[PDB]
Amino acid sequence: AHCDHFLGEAPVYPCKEKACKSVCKEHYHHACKGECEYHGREVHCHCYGDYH
Repeated sequence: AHCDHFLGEAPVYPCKEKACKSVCKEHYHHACKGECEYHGREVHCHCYGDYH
């Protein structure tokens, strides 16, 4: 169980760090952390969790 893995992405705009972490658990139930990062031009909510 490491939160060092990306599980996927969550569509969160505007992307708040805490909201991202929250929406990530909605999409990916085994997600623990979510963080907003800019990729390209838009901000993506990256869902961290343990991939199993």
